[PDB]
Amino acid sequence: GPAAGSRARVYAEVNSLRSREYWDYEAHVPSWGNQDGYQLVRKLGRGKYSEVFEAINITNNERVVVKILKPVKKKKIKREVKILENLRGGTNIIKLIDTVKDPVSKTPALVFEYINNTDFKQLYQILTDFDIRFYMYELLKALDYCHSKGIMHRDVKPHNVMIDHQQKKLRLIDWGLAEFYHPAQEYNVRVASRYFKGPELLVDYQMYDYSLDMWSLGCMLASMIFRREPFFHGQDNYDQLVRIAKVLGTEELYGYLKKYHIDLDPHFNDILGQHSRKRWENFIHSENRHLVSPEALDLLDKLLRYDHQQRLTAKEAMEHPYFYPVVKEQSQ
Ligand SMILES: O=C(O)c1ccc(-c2oc3c(Cl)cc(Cl)cc3c(=O)c2O)cc1
Ligand SMILES: [Cl-]
Repeated sequence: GPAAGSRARVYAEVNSLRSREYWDYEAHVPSWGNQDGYQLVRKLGRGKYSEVFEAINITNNERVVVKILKPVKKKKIKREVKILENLRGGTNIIKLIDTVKDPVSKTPALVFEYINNTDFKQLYQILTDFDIRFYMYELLKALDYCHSKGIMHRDVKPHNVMIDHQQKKLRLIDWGLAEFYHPAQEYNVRVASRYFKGPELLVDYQMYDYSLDMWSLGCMLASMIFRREPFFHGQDNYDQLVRIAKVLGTEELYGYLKKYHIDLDPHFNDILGQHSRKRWENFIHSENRHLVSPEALDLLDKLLRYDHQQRLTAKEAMEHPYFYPVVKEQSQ
């Protein structure tokens, strides 16, 4: 028969308890300012397709960033704008400053606060053990906030995490794939980026929830402490599940598919093979031994689980002993 149902363990019904206007993004009507108010200064690298520029707000001469919206459905523009406005002021969420259009092209664009980011590739090579705990904790604050606001990010990855390393400031960006969580709703599995896709996406299980972002977060933790980046390096969506199964084990994969009555694409049986669940200690060697603590492995083991419902929530993750060194006492 069909796949078994599933529900988020936390924040499941929060959107139904809010006004419909909160989550009914198709009824949202943005106000499009004049993009001429922001003089572009330099282009900022965001892939071969997305066009993002640093600019100056000539009204107050403040640094901003302008993201020209790729030709996509207006429905998806409204979704991203509504989600950004619902999340504005949240901890470590990128602040949407303005929604503008170019007077000539009429192309919609988003204006964000500027953060003096350093690209993760060079940053990951110099992060200390404390840096990893600190920035993972700051990222967890953003994920717990947006989940508590009934929103899945669905594209968590190092490229979408701006870090001002000198100011110790972090922002979660790129909410163009984010969605509102509603219990029993089936979602598109063609989300996130290959290396950070959870097993539910790869096996085409559509009734997923906030725990998808927690798998992606676990992949980032694994690449930071083990220094293998990305940690699961699939050549495509099919091979990506094999890379996961070579670590978590194939028998545990089949146990997950049986629990939720998930039909496996038979092509996976051509490439999966049989693999035991590996101990996380097997990935330690001289180049990463200084970053792989007992609590780091215990947290990673509780994040990188096939069963999305058994993964730690963002809040449970924040309460894990791994973050004890960075849990600050209440101010004032
Ligand atoms: O799509 C989005 O939601 C989105 C949001 C923000 C940014 C964004 O990128 C930056 C980059 Cl790539 C480099 C630098 Cl040096 C600074 C910034 C920055 O300040 C900034 O806000 C990019 C995309
Ligand atoms: Cl606005």
